[PDB]
Parts: sequence; C-alpha cells; structure tokens
Amino acid sequence: AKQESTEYRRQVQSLTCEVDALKGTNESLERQMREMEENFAVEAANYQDTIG
Amino acid sequence: AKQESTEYRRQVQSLTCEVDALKGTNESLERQMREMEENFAVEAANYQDTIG
Amino acid sequence: AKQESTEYRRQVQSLTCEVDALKGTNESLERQMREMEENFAVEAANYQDTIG
Amino acid sequence: AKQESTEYRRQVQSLTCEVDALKGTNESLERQMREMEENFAVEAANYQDTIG
Amino acid sequence: LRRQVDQLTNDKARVEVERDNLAEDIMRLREKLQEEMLQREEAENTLQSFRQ
Amino acid sequence: LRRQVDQLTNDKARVEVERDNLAEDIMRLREKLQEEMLQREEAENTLQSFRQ
Amino acid sequence: LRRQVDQLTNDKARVEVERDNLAEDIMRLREKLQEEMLQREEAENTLQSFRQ
Amino acid sequence: LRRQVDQLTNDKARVEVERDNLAEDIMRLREKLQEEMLQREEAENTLQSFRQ
Repeated sequence: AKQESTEYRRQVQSLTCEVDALKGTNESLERQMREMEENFAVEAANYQDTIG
Repeated sequence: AKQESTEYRRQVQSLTCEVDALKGTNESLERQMREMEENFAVEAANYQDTIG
Repeated sequence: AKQESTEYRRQVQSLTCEVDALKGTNESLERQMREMEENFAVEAANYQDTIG
Repeated sequence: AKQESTEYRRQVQSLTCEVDALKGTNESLERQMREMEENFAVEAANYQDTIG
Repeated sequence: LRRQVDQLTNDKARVEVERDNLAEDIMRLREKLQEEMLQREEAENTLQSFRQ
Repeated sequence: LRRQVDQLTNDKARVEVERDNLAEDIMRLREKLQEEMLQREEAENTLQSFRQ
Repeated sequence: LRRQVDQLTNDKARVEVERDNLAEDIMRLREKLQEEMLQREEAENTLQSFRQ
Repeated sequence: LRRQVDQLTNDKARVEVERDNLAEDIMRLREKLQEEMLQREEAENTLQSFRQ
C-alpha cells in the first residue's frame, strides 16, 4: 500500500483531472449546443428575412 | 479506502462543477432562443419594409 | 429586447455557476481537511492500543 | 433595429464565451484542488502509518 | 437597390448563423488540444510530486 | 547509509518542491488558458468569415 | 538498498533537471500563452467589432 | 455598370484585409502549437526516464 500510493496519488490526480477536463468539455459542448441553437435559429429565421 | 475516498470525492466534486456549469449554459440556451427571436425580429423588419 | 434579455440571463446565470464552482472548490478543501484529520486520528487510535 | 440586434448578438456571443472560459477556469482550479487534496489525504495516511 | 438590400439579408443572417455554429465547432477543437497538453503536464508535475 | 538517505533525499525534496510549484502553476494556467482559447480562438477565425 | 538510494538521489537530481527542461519550456510557453490569450482576446474583440 | 464595378471593388479589397487577419489567426493558433511541439519533442523520452 506504500508502494501502490506512489502510483495511486498520480492515478487519483490524473483521473480527477481527466474527469474535470471532461466536465469543462461538457459545459463547453453545451456551449457548442447553444451556438447550434443560434445556428438552427438563424438558418430558419434569417433565411426567411432574406425571403422577406 | 481513504485514498479511494479522496478519489471518488474529487471526481464527484468535479461532476458537481459540471452539473452547475451545464445549468449556467442551459441558462445560455435560453438566450440563443432570444437570438432566434431577434433573427425573427429581422424577418419582421424585412417584412415591415415589404408591407410598407 | 429578447437578444438583450438573453445577454443578461446568460451572464447572471454563468456568474452564479462561477460562485457555485468556487464553493465546490471550498467544499473540496473543507472535506479534505476532515479526511486528513480522520486519517491522522483513526490510525493514531489503531496504533495507540498496539504501542500501548 | 436589426443591425443593433446583430451587434448586441456579437456582444452576447463574445461575453458568453468569456464567462464560459472563466467558469471553465474555476472548474479547472476545482479539479487541480482535488488532485492536490487526493495527494494530501494519501500523504497524511502514509505519515501516520510510518510513525505508528 | 433591392439587390443590395437582399445582399445584407444574406450577409447579416449568415454572420449571425456562422457565429453561433463555429463557436461550438472550433471550441470542440481547442478542448482536444487541452486533452493533448494535460496529458503532458500531468506527466511532468505529478512526477515532481511523486519525488517529494 | 540510511543517515545519508535522510539528509540526501530531503535537500533534494526541497529543490524539487522549488520546481513542483512552477509545474502546478503551469498546469493550472493550462486549464485556464485553454478555457480562454475555447472562446477566443473560436471567435477569431469565425469573425474572419465576417471580416470579408 | 543504499546503491538503490544513492541511485534514487542521483535519479531525483537528474530527473528534476529532465523535468526542469519540460517545465521551463512549459513555463516560457505559459508566460507567452498569457500573452497569446491577450493576442487572441484582441482578435475576438477586434474581429467582433468588425462583425458589428 | 456602377453596381458591376462596385461589386468588383468590394470583392477585390475584401480579399486584401480578409487575408492579413487570416494570416494572423493562422499564426496565433501556430504560436501555441509550435511552442507545444518544442516541449512535445523533448517530452518523448524524459517521460520514460521519469517512470524508471
């Protein structure tokens, strides 16, 4: 368990930061989905402003 | 079990920061549905110059 | 006014989630302070009777 | 009014990405605090076991 | 005159739709370079902390 | 031999923590500066479609 | 064991310099990367003024 | 004839200021990627030293 702890502290900190990087990725993927909400909206409405 | 308890607590706290950064971006999708209503205000403006 | 209503909503919601993530940071430290205090105290009690 | 609604849309989109990045920086501090806190819990347990 | 009025009615609706789409399509190309560099700085910093 | 261990490994651990602080600050600054890229480098080239 | 610690001490000192190589290029990068996030926030705000 | 000469004036000097900002983006994302590439080429072998 003392030998294990020398990798386990890195495995814990890497799997923490890889979860935390997936968590900053998931908030930023919902920002890509907001910017897709604006893209489907400008596609629908601003195209019909050009028809207007 | 305390190295393991320090791991899953950090991964759950990182996931708690996800779940509240996702909601502040769900509150940003509620603005991209207004950038929709502004792109429809440009449809209504090109339809105002149409009708006029 | 719906685009500007989306500005203020996103900013206030995201600033609220920043205060929530900085509390998630403080709660991680306030838990770690107890997890190390429990790791010191529990193994000091296990070794107290063994040394005794 | 459509041009003003298009300039405030750029201000919305820029300020959304700026506060999403400051939120993603606070979640990154939360995740780095976890990976230091996972080491501190393990260093406390290793120290107390080594002494006893 | 109306040919250039239809020119903005493409231009404006296009810059609004391309803004909110490429926000996610390019943010999800910076997030993956953060994945590639956190797998470097994990592999540096944690290897000083494993020496202390 | 083991007294040479205690005095050698600990003056090295002093020099190593005099570098582990720099590698924690760069890894913290990666997570933040990438959250800055996630907004700024999307906006940059997206807004060059509009520069035209 | 003492050959393994005379080795782990010479290793500790070598490998602190072999991390100081990486972390000094990441430290130079991090300082230049704070300067770059100002150059790309200059690109966001400049090209978003030009989008308006 | 005015609208044809005007559309050729616009498409010409469009590419003049498009290009120079697009040469700056393609440098701004490169400055980052080249400084990361410098570290990444030392960091191939030192990561196997660190673990030994």
